[PDB]
Formats: sequence, structure tokens, C-alpha cells
Amino acid sequence: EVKIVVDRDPVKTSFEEWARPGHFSRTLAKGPDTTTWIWNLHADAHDFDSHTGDLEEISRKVFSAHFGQLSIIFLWLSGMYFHGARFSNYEAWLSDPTHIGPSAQVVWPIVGQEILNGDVGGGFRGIQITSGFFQLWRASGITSELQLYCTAIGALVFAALMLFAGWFHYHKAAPKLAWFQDVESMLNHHLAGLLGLGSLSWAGHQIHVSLPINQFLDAGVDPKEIPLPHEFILNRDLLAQLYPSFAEGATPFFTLNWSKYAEFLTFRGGLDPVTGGLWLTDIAHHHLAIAILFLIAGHMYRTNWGIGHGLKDILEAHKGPFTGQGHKGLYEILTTSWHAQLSLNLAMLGSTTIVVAHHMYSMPPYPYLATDYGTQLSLFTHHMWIGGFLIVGAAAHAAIFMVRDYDPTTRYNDLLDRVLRHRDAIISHLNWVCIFLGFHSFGLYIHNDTMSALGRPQDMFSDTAIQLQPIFAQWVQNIHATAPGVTAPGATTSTSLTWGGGELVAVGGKVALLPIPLGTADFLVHHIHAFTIHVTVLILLKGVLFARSSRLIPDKANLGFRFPCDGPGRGGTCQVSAWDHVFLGLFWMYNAISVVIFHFSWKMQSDVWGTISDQGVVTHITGGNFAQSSITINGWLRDFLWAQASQVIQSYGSSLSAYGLFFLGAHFVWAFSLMFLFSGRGYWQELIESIVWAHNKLKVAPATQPRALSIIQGRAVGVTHYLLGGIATTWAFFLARIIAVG
Amino acid sequence: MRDIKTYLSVAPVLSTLWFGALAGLLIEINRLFPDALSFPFF
Amino acid sequence: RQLWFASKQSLTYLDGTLPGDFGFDPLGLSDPEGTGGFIEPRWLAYGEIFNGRTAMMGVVGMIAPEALGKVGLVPPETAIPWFQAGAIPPAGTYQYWADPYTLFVFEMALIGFAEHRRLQDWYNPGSMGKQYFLGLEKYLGGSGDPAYPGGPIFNPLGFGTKSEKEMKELKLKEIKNGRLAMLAFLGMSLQAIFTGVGPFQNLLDHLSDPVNNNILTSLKFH
Amino acid sequence: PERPIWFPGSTPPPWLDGSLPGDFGFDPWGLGSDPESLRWNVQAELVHCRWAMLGAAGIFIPELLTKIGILNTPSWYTAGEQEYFTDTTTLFIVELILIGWAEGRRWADIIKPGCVNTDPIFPNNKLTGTDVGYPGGLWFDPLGYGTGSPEKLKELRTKEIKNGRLAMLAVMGAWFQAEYTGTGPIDNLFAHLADPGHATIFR
Ligand code: CLA
Ligand SMILES: CC(/C=C/C=C(C)/C=C/[C@@]12O[C@]1(C)C[C@@H](O)CC2(C)C)=C\C=C\C=C(C)\C=C\C=C(C)\C=C\[C@@]12O[C@]1(C)C[C@@H](O)CC2(C)C
Ligand SMILES: CC1=C[C@H](O)CC(C)(C)[C@H]1/C=C/C(C)=C/C=C/C(C)=C/C=C/C=C(C)/C=C/C=C(C)/C=C/C1=C(C)C[C@H](O)CC1(C)C
Ligand SMILES: CC1=C(C/C=C(\C)CCC[C@H](C)CCC[C@H](C)CCCC(C)C)C(=O)c2ccccc2C1=O
Ligand code: SF4
Repeated sequence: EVKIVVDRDPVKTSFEEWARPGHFSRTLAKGPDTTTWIWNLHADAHDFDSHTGDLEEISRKVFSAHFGQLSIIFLWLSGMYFHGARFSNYEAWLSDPTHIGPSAQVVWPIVGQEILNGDVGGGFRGIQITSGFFQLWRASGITSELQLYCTAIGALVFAALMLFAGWFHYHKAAPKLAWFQDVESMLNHHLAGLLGLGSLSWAGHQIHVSLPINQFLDAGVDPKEIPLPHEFILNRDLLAQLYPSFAEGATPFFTLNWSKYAEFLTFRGGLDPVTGGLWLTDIAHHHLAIAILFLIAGHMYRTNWGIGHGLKDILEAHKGPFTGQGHKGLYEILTTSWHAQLSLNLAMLGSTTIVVAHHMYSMPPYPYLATDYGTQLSLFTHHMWIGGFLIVGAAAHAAIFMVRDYDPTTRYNDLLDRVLRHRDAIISHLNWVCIFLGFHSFGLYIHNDTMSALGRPQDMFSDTAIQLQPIFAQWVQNIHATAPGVTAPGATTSTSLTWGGGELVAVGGKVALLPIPLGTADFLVHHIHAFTIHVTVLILLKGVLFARSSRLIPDKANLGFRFPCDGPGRGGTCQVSAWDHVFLGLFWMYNAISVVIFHFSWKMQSDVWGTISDQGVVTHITGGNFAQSSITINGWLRDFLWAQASQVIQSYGSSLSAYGLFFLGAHFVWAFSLMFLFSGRGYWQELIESIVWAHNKLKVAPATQPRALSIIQGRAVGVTHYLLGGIATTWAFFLARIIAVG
Repeated sequence: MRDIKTYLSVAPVLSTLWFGALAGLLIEINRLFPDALSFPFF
Repeated sequence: RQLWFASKQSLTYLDGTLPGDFGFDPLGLSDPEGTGGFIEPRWLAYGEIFNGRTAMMGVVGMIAPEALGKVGLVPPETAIPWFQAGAIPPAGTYQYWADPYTLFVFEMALIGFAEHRRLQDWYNPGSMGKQYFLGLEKYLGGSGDPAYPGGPIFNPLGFGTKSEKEMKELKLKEIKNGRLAMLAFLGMSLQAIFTGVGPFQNLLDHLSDPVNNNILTSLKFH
Repeated sequence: PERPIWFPGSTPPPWLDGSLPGDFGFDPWGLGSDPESLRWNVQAELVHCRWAMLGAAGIFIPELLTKIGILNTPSWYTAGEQEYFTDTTTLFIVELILIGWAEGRRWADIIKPGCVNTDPIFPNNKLTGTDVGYPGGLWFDPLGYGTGSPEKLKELRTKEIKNGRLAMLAVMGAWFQAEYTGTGPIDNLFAHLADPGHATIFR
């Protein structure tokens, strides 16, 4: 059945191994042969799979390790709440959120660096933040420095709880294997307990605290006089003075007269004109609706009583003619291998983060988030990068599974077999498309640029010339605009304001949203994204399929997951290891994402954001030039890189100086990485030797013999810096630009 | 007790302790003799 | 051996030798296959009897002071429903010889001596009658059963004088009473949230008017 | 072995065996797990036992006697700020030298027992103590009182540590009380005597 059998004191808490570096691995433990040793110490620190050969210990280590990862997050949260309480103009920000920048960092004045303390207003100074906590603390009705302090302590305590918990469950009472593999109950609790009861509890706090309090601040009152949140929960008559449905108590909920709670549980849609965010009634309803759906879904898989499904039997009924044995056997290979689960989870959590970034800019959920141009740009950019990386990780661990855990004599699967057998078709067809999109997406930009350069602006691809109208997006925009009429009679308005119809929402002389048009200039760039996404898929997919064998090397599996090459024979076999396919994917992931966050930044400044006249005419930040200048490659140079880098470049001598330095500093690191990617090891090894000789002359030759980095480390350092230089350069480019213009 | 001291003697832990002390010292001197473009004693 | 809502798992280990047994256990807890901490069938039994005993004096104090305020010679000042005695300030309080939070720490220290020593005898039988404790060591060794230490300080006259059946009969009475009190205290609470007029009053509300039946009403007030 | 333990019924650590005066088997973190650190730490606890004993005498006795009207001593808390016959700095400097002399020689005895006990000037002034940390001699035992049988010194030394531990808590008592209460230690005693159940940390 399903029970809790654990062990007692597997590994004794002691400090011995803390003074025996490289104890975990048998190879590393003998000592530092050369400096190659101190690099292999960290490269194999967390690879629990290579230390031991059984699933039980690997499990207990990953289970306890997560507790550490969970603990750090709490400590990270604790600082953010603490800092917002002791070093912020939050309470001032609650008075005029429209035109006082959120600041929650203050620097010590040592070497003149107090120039960084910007005049964010509100009688305060400091680094203007952009993570947008302030809109999060207002949407939860905090309205006090004291309440930000107590949660900071509460957040800190849990960190000690988690960190303690990690210790307890690896040294004192560690679970057994049978505990881990019972994945029906695993899903059963997470769906009902974590996901389900998480929302319902939160839908609680919104009903009794965030809603009635924020309804005071939105109504307009000084924060200091809002009765404390435990007054409503005690004095039930106060909730009556706003929400008369709270007189009858919770009995309508029990008599199915649910249309009595219509005051604070609605289906409005749209955005709030006062605060530019969603209607907290909808949000209040939303988590409640989600709560029920998850909770019921929790009760599906059989755990201990008669009722419930069997995850094994579900996978063993779907087998088709084209597919053969179908999903039989996938239960094992998804249960006796952590690298399978980590690869599968990474892709979904990777994808979801992206969808988060597409929704949070079009349905602004927190109050006074819409007119916070510094926040919108950062939050959209941040989760794109997070979403991009995690997807690449799903390729690496899927590739690792093919090399280490896959075995067609015991863990045999049929679908994963058929997929292997026709892999030549899969890559070649994906190869042709990546070429097709390559010619018809970039080429149109090149042809546009050539014709424009020759004085033929009537042969370019644009709205004023040969036209390419996205109709399919223009059609679906139409449908969502008229959905409130027929196909969703409950809704008062559309689910957003970017649908091809409606009206803008103005908050304090700053546009929240308005219908986003889709002309030709948008059609091209959407087919750029379809191109770089496909190419990135090609590299990672090729790595996963060919991680065990190919027509070049027939025994690549025997060489492991990350090996440099197989020598210069057969024409040259540099970079055939699956690790080097993900190594290549990173650049395209860095390429796909970068154009997306360029596309978002220009489209919103040119077509959406911007001030609004008192009369009613709207003037966007860049004057609406995206629809004409974004179709020529030179256009992306003049009017985006050259014209929107002005603020970062001349940011010297004012609080935005720290961005001016990072802008340069990130170039230096980017250009630095090239030394590792372009060159090779055998040159650096020899130059090291001559340097080593001079130290022999003066007797200062070390005993950990100097060595050059290993082949796959020269690449690993090469890509890491390149990514760090590329991402940070955009970081300093964006924040300094948007903070100055809005 | 011996094992704790040995661990505290491994290279990375000394580095942060050593450099941290060095950072504190330089910051203090710049707090007391700031701008310091020349050495005007002799 | 009367069984209530038994289960195949339950009757593999609930042998009935433990007093208060009725073979009711559908959540895998007392299962002896899985024993880390706090899932030992002894410890759970140890926590079962203690919680009951705390309930057996917790319940009576949860209805004594107001009901004794119904006729008794208690001056009405210290005759109050239990939740307004001072435990829950938002329900009310009363000014005792102290001011609160000094009563707490005093209480937590006095409890600390009895509690921790009460814990050690579970870890190390007979230990608490070895180190000097101002005399009294002759008793604090216990009889070897942590839940039933015995001794002239704990079992002064001595019942269960000599009869295991009686003791088994007695301990059966001790748990079923314990279960009765735990549920009862859970009654005095959930009544308070909904009724909000005090425990013993809420029995009169159903006495003078059985048609009250606050279930159907479900009005909430402090 | 069967000596009283801080936590009765617990198993004391092996390196604590009751030999040393004041060994109630208390070392949860094992700071004295290895013999050498124990040896040094024994000294550390010993001297800390003597300083606070004077400090407890230094704080409580004058504040007591000034609370009643017999004298004029101010608060120990602001005792440093007061201006005496010269600047504080030089007196501290003078304190640096002279203490460094004893804290120098004491240091030599610690690292090398028995090599410091003879007077550098008048060599017939040799000190009599044999145990590290117990100098003996006519300066520090004007009548002996340390040269006795065991089970008496062990009693006496335990009467020296057990008081010292009582001091170190008390002076840190006078420390934190002066910070979050506004008055001297004796007031914190009396205001706790008028309403013991009300006037505490919880104001
Ligand atoms: C600016 C630099 C650059 C360019 C142009 C390319 C171009 C290409 N790379 Mg690539 N790559 C680069 C940098 C670049 N890479 C870097 C730095 C890396 C390291 C990370 C990689 C890593 C990499 C990998 C790993 C892969 C590619 C792939 C591809 C090809 C897919 C795109 C395609 O088919 O479009 C078609 C070609 C173009 C759009 C180029 C412009 C052509 C224009 C439209 C017209 C050209 C003139 C015309 C022919 C007239 C001829 C004139 C006559 C006189 C001759 C393409 C050839 C993928 C591939 O080949 O598989 C599909 C692939 O798997 N590259
Ligand atoms: C409390 C203290 C040290 C306490 C140490 C503790 C608890 C450690 C406990 C543990 O390690 C063990 C035991 C075992 C581990 O396994 C467990 C833990 C728990 C980790 C030192 C105080 C030590 C206190 C001292 C030394 C006090 C000295 C007083 C002095 C010097 C005099 C000061 C004055 O001169 C001024 C300043 C001003 C004048 O006006 C007034 C006077 C008073 C005259
Ligand atoms: C068995 C099983 C098995 C399966 O498998 C599953 C399931 C079924 C789930 C399970 C079940 C379980 C259960 C039911 C349990 C319960 C318990 C309880 C209730 C306890 C209480 C318990 C309770 C208790 C102790 C209580 C106590 C109390 C007290 C002291 C009181 C006190 C007081 C008073 C007087 C007055 C003042 O002024 C206040 C106060 C202070 C407040
Ligand atoms: C530059 C370069 C090197 C040389 C880089 C080396 C040898 C490592 C860089 C030196 C590091 C920083 C060691 C210095 C840190 C030591 C621990 C000493 C610390 C002392 C400091 C506190 C001063 C390679 O080894 C290499 C290998 C493969 C492909 C490309 C390259 C490559 O491009
Ligand atoms: S160049 Fe390097 S990677 Fe390529 S074959 Fe030679 S050794 Fe291998």
C-alpha cells in the first residue's frame, strides 16, 4: 500500500568530511594532482548520479537538497520584505503612486557613490527599484511599515524551518525508496493540497483583507486611517458598510443562492479606470474558481482506498496503429530515473514562465502597474529570460537520460523506440523548414533594405507598398473584441484591452493600454520569432536523438554525456557530444529571446505607452514610428539602437550613472568571452609552460602543476561570459532608457 | 573541533576572510583620508 | 472485541492488547512498518493518553467558572466564560495579581521541570530517580511504563491494587473518557465560533428552546 | 562519573569526566572536544570568572550604596565618559602597558608552564603555584590557602568557578538592563519588588 517507512540515522552528523575536500567522489578524493583537480571538484559536486549507483541515496540527496533551495528563497524573500520596511518610501508611495518612483535601496556614501541616491521623490532618496514589489504590497493591502517588518521575521523563521528540515530528513530520518516512487499520492496531494488549498486560502485573504482595504485606498483615504485588517474580521458591521452581502453570513453559500455574493464576486473583465489594474472582484472570484477545479482534480489517482485511477493503466490503454505498443512501459522509465522527470518538468515550467510574461503585460493584475513603465518592461523581460533558460535545461537532461539511464533491454518503450528509428527524417525535415523560414523571414528584411537603398520605396514590403497583412491574427483579434456580445454573455467587457476594439484606459496622464494594431511590420517580426524558435529546436532536438549513436560515430553513448571530441580523424570530430549541442543551443536561445524583448520594447513605446493629453489626443513615446521603420535592418539601427541608447550613453553624473558603467562593463565581458571560444587549449597549455619555467628559476613553481582548462571547460567558460555580457548589456540599456522617459 | 579548524583553513574560506579584512581596511582609510590624489607628507 | 469502522490495515497491528482499542485506524498512522519519529505506535499511544488527561482537567475548567457563577459562592468578578478569562485578549481579560506575559513565563518554567523530566523517563527508564533532586528520587524512577509511571507520588493510595483485568478495565475507562473529552473540548470551541455566548449558555439555548437548533441558523457573532 | 549533570539522565561527553572543577558535563557543541582547546578554554573561563567577579562588585556594590545615601558614585553605564584627573586616553594607555605586563607573563606561563615564576630582579621572590592559572606565591597567596589536599581545592576551585559563572551572568544582567530600562540595576530590582507580576521585561 502507501505508507511512510523511513530510516533512522543513515549518515551521522559530523564535521570530518568538511575537511576532506572531494570526499564524495572516489577519483577526486585522492588529492590535488594538478589545477585540473580544483575544477573537477565543482563540476561534479552536485552530480549525485556519478557518486553512487542506486536510486535510494540519489533520492535522499535530491530531496534534502531541495530543502536548501527552498530555504534560500525564503531568506531572499525575507530581505525583500525587510528592506521594503526599513529603507523605502513605501508609505509615501501609497499617497501618490502615480508620480513617485519606488525606491528600496540606499547606498552608503563612501567614495562619492552617494550620487547613486537618486531623487526618487517623496522626500526620500535611493536606487529606484523596478522589481515591482510595491504594487504587490499594495494589492495585498499592507499600508504599514510595521506589517512589512513582521512578515520579514516570519519569512526568516521559515528559512530556519526549511533549512532544519533539510538536515532532519537526510541525517536523522531519511525516507526510503518506496516512499518516493508512490507517484499517485504525490500528484494527489500536490493537486489538492498545494495547488488547490493554496488558492482557496489566498482567495480567502483577498476577500477579507485586500478587497475591503484597497477599496478604501482606491476610494481615496490617507493610509494611516484605514482601520486595521483585523477590524473587518471582527466587526462584521464594517464589511456591511461596503458589502451588504456580508450581513447574511455564510448561509447563502450553503443554500445555493450564490447570486447574493454578487457584490464582491463578479465577472467584470476589463481593467479598473481608477487604478489601471484588474478588478479585485474578478481576481477574488478567480482564485475561488481555480480552487474548486484543482481540488476535485486532486481526487483522481488511486492511493489507498478502492476509488481512483492507476497511472500505469492509463498509459497502457492508449496504443495506436501507427504507434504500435503505445504508451506501455513509460510508467517505469518515468519512475526509475530522475533525469527523465527533471527534463520533463523543466520544459513545462519553462514554457509557463513565458506565458506568464505574455499575460502580465496585457492584463495588468496589480494596481498602478500599468502606468509603471519601468516595471512593465522589466517584468516582461525578466520572465522571458527565465523561461528561455529553463527550456534549454530540459534539452540537456533529456539528453543525459538517453546516455545514462536509457536501456532497451529492461526499461523498454515503444514510442521512444520508433522515434529513434526514423531520426534521419525528423532532423532533415526540421532542417528544411529552418532554411525555408530563414530565407522568407530574414530575406524580406534584406530585400526591403536593398530596395530602400536604391530609391525604390514602392517595391519594399510595407503597408504603403507591396503589402503583407496578417489576417489570421487580425481575425482572432476581431473575435475576442465581440466575444462580450455573444460568445460570453456574462462578461461585461473583453478579457483585455489589446483586442481590436474598445477604448484606452488613462491613469494619471499615462496610457494603461489600448488596442494594439497588427499591420505588415508586425507580420514580418512574428515570422522572425517562428524562425529562431525553430532553429533552437533543431539544435537541441538533434542532440537528444543522436546522443547515443550516429552514422559518424557508432558508439557515441560509450563516450558519455559531455566529452570534447573523438580526435581529428574521419575528417574531424570536434563537438559531437550532446553537451556541445546544448552548448550551441544557448546562443540561439540567447538569440531568440533577445529579438523578442526588442520586439516588445519598441512596439509598446511606439504604439501603446506614452502620455495622454488633457484634451484626449495621445502621443506615444517614440511617435509611432514602428510601423514604418522596423521593416528595414538599418531601421533597427537608426531608430532603436542608436536613438534609444541616448539615455544610457549620457547617463553620467546623475543617479542613472550606474547603468552607464554597466553598459560598458557588460561589453567588456562579452568581448572577453571570445578569447575562450575562438582559440584552443593546446596553445594556452604551451604558453603556460614557459611561464612555469620562470617560476622554477626563482623556486616559486607550485606543486599543483599549472594546467590549461579542459576542452569542454574552455567552451563552458566561453558561453557563460558571452551570455553574461549579452544579457547585462541589454539590462543596462533598458532600465536607464525607460526610467528616464517614464 | 580539529575538523572545524581544518575546514576553516581551506583556501576559499581564507580568501573571503582575508579579502574581507582587506576591503574593510581600504574602505576605512578612504573614509578618513578621502580624495587622496597625492602623498603630501615629505 | 467491538470494532468500529475497522480496516484490514487496522487489524494487522491493533491487537486489542493496547487499552482503549476498538480497531479504528484508516490513515496508516499506527502502522508499525513505518517508524521514523512521532509515528511510533507507543508514542502515539503515549500522546493519546496524555492529551486525554489534559482534556479531562481542561474540560472541567472550561465550564466550571461560569456555571459555578450560576449559583456558586464565587464572587461574579472571577465568574466568566472560559475564553474571556484572559487567554484570548480580543475576547477579554481580567487583571490578576500579575500582568500577563509574566504569568506565561512563570508557568512555562514550572512546567519545564515537570515536562522535561517527564520526557527523560521515556528516553531513559529509571533515570529520573538517579541524580540528586532534593530527595524525592525514590519515587521519580517510575514503574517502567512511561504513560503509567506509578509510584506513591503519582499513584498515592494505589488503584489497580492487584488486578490486571481491572487495570485493563480501568485503562479502557481512561481512554474512552479521554476520547470523550477531546471531542467535547472540540465541541466547546466550534460552538464558541458560531454561537459566541459561551459554552454552558449554549446548552440552555437548546434547553429553553430545542427548536433553536443553531445549525440551520449558522449566524456568526463574537 | 555519577556527579550531577546539568541535564540529569543525559550522557555527558567523554572528554568531560568530572576531574576539572565545575565539570557538570556541559558542552553541547564540543568546543572543548579536543584536549588542547580544553586546556586553553579552561584558562579562558577561569579569567573570565575573575574579571566579572570584580565587575559585579564594581557595578552592584556602589550603585547599591549610592541608592541609599552614603556616597556619590554615578552610574557604571556612563562611568567611562566621566572626566578624571587627566584624559581617559592616557589612563587607558597606562592600563594597556601594566596589564600587558601581567597579560604578557601570564601568557608565557600558559604556553610554557613553570618558566616564569621567578622574579626577574630579586631572584629569591619565586612563586609557589604549580597548576596553570593558579600562580600561588606570596603576592597571590599571602597566607597560602591554595596549597592543600585535593577534594578541597576541587571544592575550593569549584567555589571559585561557580561564583565566577554567577558573576558573568550578573554583569551582562546589568549590561542589558541599563540599555532597555532607563535606570540603574538596583532600581530594576526595586520596581520588580513593588509589583512583581506587572513590572518586568513586559513593562
Ligand atoms: C550573422 C551571422 C550568421 C548567419 C547569417 C547565420 C546563418 C545560418 N545559420 Mg548560423 N550561427 C552563427 C551565425 C550566423 N548564422 C553563429 C555565430 C553561430 C554559433 C552559435 C551559429 C550556429 C548555427 C547552428 C548551430 C545552426 C546555424 C544555422 C544557420 C542557417 C539557418 C538559417 C537559414 O537557413 O537561413 C538561410 C540563410 C540566410 C538567411 C543568410 C542570408 C541569406 C540572404 C537571405 C540572401 C543571401 C544572398 C543570396 C543567396 C544571393 C547570392 C548572391 C550571389 C552573388 C552568390 C543559416 C545558414 C542552422 C542550419 O544551418 O540549419 C538549418 C544550424 O543548425 N547556425
Ligand atoms: C557571560 C559570559 C560568557 C558566557 C558564555 C557562555 C554562556 C557559553 C556557553 C557555551 O559555551 C558553553 C559553556 C558550552 C557550549 O557547548 C555551549 C555554549 C552555550 C555555547 C561572559 C561574561 C563576562 C563578563 C565580564 C568579563 C565582566 C567584566 C566586568 C568588568 C571587566 C568591569 C567593568 C567595569 O569597569 C567598567 C566597565 C565600568 C565601571 O564603572 C564598572 C566596572 C564594573 C568596574
Ligand atoms: C485516530 C485517527 C486515525 C485515522 O486513521 C485518521 C483519523 C480519523 C483522522 C484519526 C483521528 C484523529 C482525531 C479525531 C484526533 C483528535 C484529537 C483531539 C480532538 C484532541 C483534543 C485535545 C484537546 C485538548 C487536550 C484540550 C485541552 C484544553 C485545555 C487544557 C483548556 C484550557 C483552558 C481553559 C480550561 C480555560 C482557559 O481560560 C483557557 C484555556 C487555557 C484554553
Ligand atoms: C586564456 C585561456 C586559458 C588560460 C586560463 C587559465 C589557465 C585560467 C585562468 C587563471 C585563473 C584565474 C587562475 C587564477 C586563480 C588561482 C586560484 C590563483 C588565485 C590567486 C588570486 C587571489 C590572485 C585556458 O586554459 C584555455 C583552455 C581552453 C580553451 C581556451 C583557453 C583560454 O582561452
Ligand atoms: S581540435 Fe580539439 S576537439 Fe577537434 S579533434 Fe582536435 S582535439 Fe578534438
